[PDB]
Amino acid sequence: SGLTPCKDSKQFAKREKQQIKKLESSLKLYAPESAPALALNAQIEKTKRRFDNYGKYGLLCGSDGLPHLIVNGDQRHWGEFITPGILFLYIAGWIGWVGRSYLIAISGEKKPAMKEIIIDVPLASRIIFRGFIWPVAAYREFLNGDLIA
Amino acid sequence: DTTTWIWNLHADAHDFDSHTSDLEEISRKVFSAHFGQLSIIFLWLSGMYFHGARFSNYEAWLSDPTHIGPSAQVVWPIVGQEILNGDVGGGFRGIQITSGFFQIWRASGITSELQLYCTAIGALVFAALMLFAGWFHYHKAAPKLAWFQDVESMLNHHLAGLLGLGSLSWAGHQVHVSLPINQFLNAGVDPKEIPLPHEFILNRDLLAQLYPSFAEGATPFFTLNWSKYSEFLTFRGGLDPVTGGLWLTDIAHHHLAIAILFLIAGHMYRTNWGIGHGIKDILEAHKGPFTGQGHKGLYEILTTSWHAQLSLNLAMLGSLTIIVAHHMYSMPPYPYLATDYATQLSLFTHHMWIGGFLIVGAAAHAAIFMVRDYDPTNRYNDLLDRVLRHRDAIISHLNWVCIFLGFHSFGLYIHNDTMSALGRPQDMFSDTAIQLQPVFAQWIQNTHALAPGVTAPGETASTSLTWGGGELVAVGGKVALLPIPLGTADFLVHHIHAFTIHVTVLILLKGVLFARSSRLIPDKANLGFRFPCDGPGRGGTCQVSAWDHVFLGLFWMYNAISVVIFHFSWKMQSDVWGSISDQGVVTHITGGNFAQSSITINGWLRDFLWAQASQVIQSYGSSLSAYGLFFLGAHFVWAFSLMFLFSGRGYWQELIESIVWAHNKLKVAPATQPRALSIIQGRAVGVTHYLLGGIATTWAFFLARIIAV
Amino acid sequence: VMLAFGTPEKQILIEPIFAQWIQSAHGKTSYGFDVLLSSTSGPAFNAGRSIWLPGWLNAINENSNSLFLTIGP
Amino acid sequence: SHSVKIYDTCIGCTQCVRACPTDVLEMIPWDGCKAKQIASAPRTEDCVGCKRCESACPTDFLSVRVYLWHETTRSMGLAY
Amino acid sequence: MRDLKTYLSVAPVLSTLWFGSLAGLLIEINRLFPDALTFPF
Ligand code: CLA
Ligand code: CLA
Ligand code: CLA
Ligand code: CLA
Ligand code: CLA
Ligand SMILES: CC1=C(C/C=C(\C)CCC[C@H](C)CCC[C@H](C)CCCC(C)C)C(=O)c2ccccc2C1=O
Ligand code: SF4
Ligand code: SF4
Ligand code: SF4
Repeated sequence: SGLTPCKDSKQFAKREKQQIKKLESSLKLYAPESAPALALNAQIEKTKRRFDNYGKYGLLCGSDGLPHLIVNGDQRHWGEFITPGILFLYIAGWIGWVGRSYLIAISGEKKPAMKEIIIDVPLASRIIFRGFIWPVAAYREFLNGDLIA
Repeated sequence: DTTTWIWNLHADAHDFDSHTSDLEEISRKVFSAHFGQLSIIFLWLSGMYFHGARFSNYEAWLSDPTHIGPSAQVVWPIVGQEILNGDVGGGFRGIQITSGFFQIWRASGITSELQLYCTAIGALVFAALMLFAGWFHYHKAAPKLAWFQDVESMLNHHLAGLLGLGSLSWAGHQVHVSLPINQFLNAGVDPKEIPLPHEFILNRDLLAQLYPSFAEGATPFFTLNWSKYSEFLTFRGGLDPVTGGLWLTDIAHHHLAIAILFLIAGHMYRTNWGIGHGIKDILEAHKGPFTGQGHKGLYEILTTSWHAQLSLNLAMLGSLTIIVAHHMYSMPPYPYLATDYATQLSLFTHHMWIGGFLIVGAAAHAAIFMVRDYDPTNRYNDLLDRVLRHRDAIISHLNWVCIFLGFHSFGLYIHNDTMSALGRPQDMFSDTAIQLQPVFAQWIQNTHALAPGVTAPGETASTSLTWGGGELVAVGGKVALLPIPLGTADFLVHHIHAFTIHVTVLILLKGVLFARSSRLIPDKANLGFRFPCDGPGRGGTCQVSAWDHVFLGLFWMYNAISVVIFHFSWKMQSDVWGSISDQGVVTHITGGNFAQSSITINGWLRDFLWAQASQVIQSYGSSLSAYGLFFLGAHFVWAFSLMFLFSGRGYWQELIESIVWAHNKLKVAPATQPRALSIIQGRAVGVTHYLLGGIATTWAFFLARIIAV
Repeated sequence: VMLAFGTPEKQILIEPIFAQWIQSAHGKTSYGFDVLLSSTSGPAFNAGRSIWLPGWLNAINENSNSLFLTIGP
Repeated sequence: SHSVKIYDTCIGCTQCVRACPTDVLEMIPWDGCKAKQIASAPRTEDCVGCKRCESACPTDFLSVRVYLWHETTRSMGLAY
Repeated sequence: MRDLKTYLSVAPVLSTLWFGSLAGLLIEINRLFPDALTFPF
């Protein structure tokens, strides 16, 4: 959509050069072997590697020199939004399933409210491993009809 | 059962009077709590002393105080946050501090980083000792009630021992360590060549070379030939030209005199040996011409109640803190403090806020005492009864003064603004059209300037340089102190201060007086000190308790203090602080625009808020960007506070009902039923966020502005 | 935070692809999607090319007015 | 003045009568419950509307209800 | 003692331990894979 790749972005190169020039301005103030100078020299390399990696991944830059993210579902940009999205969904489902399974276990007690303050660690440690298979567990429970009260 | 129990658990954690009704147990708990607080303070001091030894540029600053910015904090390079390590000079990178710790250490004679390590270790040991003492005195050896009620012995020891001997010991330290080391430093001697402090004690001719009077020994003290000690015990007055602070010899003499006076004052109250007065006898026997009977009955009230004593102490401490804040900017006690502007602005604002908070606490605890501990049957006092019998006249007169002051202090600003907008500058209240000169303050300034040499023969100079008639003081090309002019712009702002203080006093005093009962709710005492309302009857009785009066007074305290610090900042930036060229021409930071721009509300919006906020909003990408980030974050908290202040409780309970239904639909309903916040809690949450946001915004603005310029 | 720490290239900037696609379908040629009215070979273009399309296409591609401005993150 | 109504879910625990700060309510005999009594509101012209009565009713929903209405000097709590 | 375990299982202490471990872990990945915007896998 009028976007150019990072590796061929003159404004991207200008941003990198300007940041490096600004960083090197403070390097001249200290002795070359001093600890502040050693710490500063490690910052320039980090900037260089970051810019190289951004160029190497085929990110798209506009007229500003800043990368843009395409989330329409293009197969060449699945790492921007699609790939991290499924990971977040899996992790959030794990957390939710563990939290839901803990409450059901203690609901049958005489005083279920007491277990919400003093957490039963031996009981909680067993349920934690069970969240690994939460997609299959939820898929099977939905079909059987036990998901909704 | 419900979620309000969790909130109630932390609300009454330190209310010992509700837990038990026995005075002995409350007293023991109070003693142990004080021990714990002392331990925490010692741990904080240990941390502060240690950080300046390992992660600071103290030595480089000591070799060049003027051109090096103090620093004691360093950041780890994790997420790119190491941009906060600015170039503060001295071959060091870190965050510039504004607590004035380097000046204290220099004035105490510290020259190396080995002494700071020892001080940190000692403070840590003392913290451990205090914690153990608290545990011991609560669980093993708890005193009796009769021990706590011996107020004649407490005053004697707290005057003679704590305050009398501390000043004497500090004067000894000053005389023996601080004077010679500072004299060596002021002479241009390199810090690593200065002899160690114990060489002065062990070798006496070294001290005799600097001060010949040390050769005579202690004989002149005993022979009453005290004129020989005038070498290091002076009465000069004024600031030190080399450093810009008070002479250390003056401080030593002052501490010696204070110690002697306090030691004399500590032998007044009667104890086992039968010499001295009794407090009860002094209170009872006192009957002047208008009191009549007197103060008979206050001894029991003040010895059987903790809230009255707490209120009195809080009020006194708040007033003392405000006085301390005022007295330190005009008579700088530490070297190289006046010419370092970042610390001067930070020390004035800190203690003002502390004093205001402590005063509001005094009002709150007086209200608590009136609600709970008041007893006209067993603890009758006459003066309190007479004050309670004409409370209608007190409040109605205090209500009138607030209206008069508000009109005659704010309508002048509005009139000036309108006349300026209508193109009629000859009709404003200013130095060129209609003058309202503060003649009394100018007379005071002239009298204090002329006091030396006439009414103070022993004084060689005035106490401070603010009184017009003195000479300018310059340290390292910067302006330290000079006479402060007073004009029409200073007439209006003082009356603004008076108006705000009077309104705050009105709110707090009304709450305290009507805590017990009023014409609307005769039985308000039975409802308690902290209750929301008494229903929608009588047209509405929202916020009738004393707790709500304190809640309202916090807003006005915050409003009053904010104007003071703005006045100080603009007046000092525009009329005192600046730089001096080689030929003696002073150029102030803002070029003296306070006189003409600070008479209209547009001047404060354009020349102060708009013009001086350009430093914080341009801090992105530099080492001051943390201030730019905190500037925006505090607005969010301040605006977030408004949700709790403007809204009610029923709407949120119904919303939570719908949410709980949606949770019940999926068998994730907690057994602890969610509840919305109570009426009182919703008020307390709002004001906390309001104050936090406002104070943080002002803090970031001030710190980002003054460090850059 | 990313810009406060001096590294503007770390910002999360997302192009509004759907609105840009709508604008391209209306005849705007600032993105190059070439769909519907922006495509000369489409059935939509040939239907109204001789009634109202020329004036509307001329007006929309003039960037000095407020008709379908350019958008970004 | 305000209007106060009593319904038949009363259990006669006498809490509302004790909570009234203006002597509006009173208890009368009534054979419809175990306690054999029920509350009454004969002097509603003295009600101020503070709703202390409703805070004391222990039923699932209040057996005593207060509806605000025309306000007079007595119901405004004015002493001047 | 048993009281030591019971006090350690209360909600605030357990939550603080969990969040501290979480923050340490997150800092570990942020240090090991710095300046990350896209998945290169
Ligand atoms: C290991 C030592 C130890 C132990 C086992 C106890 C045990 C006990 N103390 Mg105790 N106490 C201790 C040291 C200790 N104390 C010390 C050193 C002091 C002096 C400060 C006190 C002062 C003290 C008082 C005044 C009282 C007790 C009481 C009690 C009993 C019930 C309270 C309780 O534990 O509830 C659980 C309480 C806690 C877990 C304490 C939490 C409070 C905070 C966390 C303290 C930490 C300070 C601060 C918040 C942390 C830094 C500041 C900042 C980060 C916020 C209990 C038997 C009470 C009692 O017997 O009444 C019948 C009582 O009134 N203690
Ligand atoms: C009238 C009492 C008085 C005064 C004016 C001072 C003044 C001073 N002390 Mg100090 N001091 C005092 C009592 C006093 N001290 C006592 C009793 C002790 C023993 C605990 C000390 C221990 C002490 C130490 C250890 C140090 C100082 C230092 C200093 C100087 C730093 C400035 C400062 O602290 O802010 C201004 C301070 C004040 C305005 C003090 C307010 C406290 C009030 C006056 C308590 C006394 C009440 C009394 C009845 C007067 C009522 C108030 C008055 C306004 C009417 C300053 C010249 C420091 C120093 O020399 O650095 C160069 C330092 O390191 N003092
Ligand atoms: C020497 C000082 C001192 C002492 C000993 C006390 C002691 C007391 N006060 Mg008190 N008070 C003081 C100063 C003091 N006050 C001042 C200066 C004010 C004015 C603001 C007040 C205003 C005040 C009110 C309005 C009330 C008390 C009450 C009380 C009593 C119960 C306190 C309680 O349960 O706190 C429990 C402790 C807390 C609730 C902690 C508060 C947490 C603060 C607000 C948030 C801080 C945010 C922080 C910066 C960020 C941390 C983040 C972190 C959590 C992650 C107790 C006797 C209460 C009372 O007696 O009622 C009958 C009461 O209602 N005080
Ligand atoms: C594990 C517990 C758990 C579960 C399964 C859910 C599930 C749900 N909540 Mg929810 N919620 C929870 C805890 C939980 N909540 C807590 C503790 C709060 C108070 C902070 C809320 C406040 C809340 C609101 C205000 C709303 C929901 C809503 C919803 C529904 C929309 C989906 C969603 O994620 O909303 C988003 C949920 C959140 C943003 C909640 C924050 C997640 C918390 C922090 C997780 C806490 C986990 C807990 C520590 C479990 C410990 C387990 C351990 C013992 C092993 C969904 C059914 C919405 C709805 O459809 O209406 C009811 C809605 O509007 N929740
Ligand atoms: C409830 C959430 C919500 C709401 C109200 C809106 C509302 C809007 N979006 Mg939008 N959007 C959302 C979520 C949401 N969006 C999400 C999650 C994404 C990332 C995929 C986007 C991406 C996006 C783009 C790229 C654009 C808009 C635009 C717009 C505006 C025009 C209407 C439109 O095109 O609808 C778009 C509606 C959707 C895409 C439906 C999303 C709603 C579902 C329920 C969210 C479910 C998330 C799901 C779990 C993720 C699955 C992915 C996973 C498999 C990896 C409108 C204000 C346009 C605009 O004018 O911007 C200026 C535009 O160009 N949105
Ligand atoms: C927003 C708002 C609420 C809602 C706010 C509530 C319910 C406060 C509670 C919020 C916190 C965040 C609940 C936290 C619950 C658990 C501790 C969450 C644990 C899970 C992880 C975070 C560990 C009120 O109840 C209210 C009452 C009276 C006047 C104004 C208002 C008001 O404005
Ligand atoms: S419910 Fe709210 S508005 Fe009504 S009286 Fe009570 S506190 Fe006031
Ligand atoms: S509303 Fe108040 S005054 Fe009226 S009947 Fe009820 S308790 Fe009595
Ligand atoms: S009104 Fe309520 S409190 Fe009074 S008798 Fe009936 S049920 Fe009991």
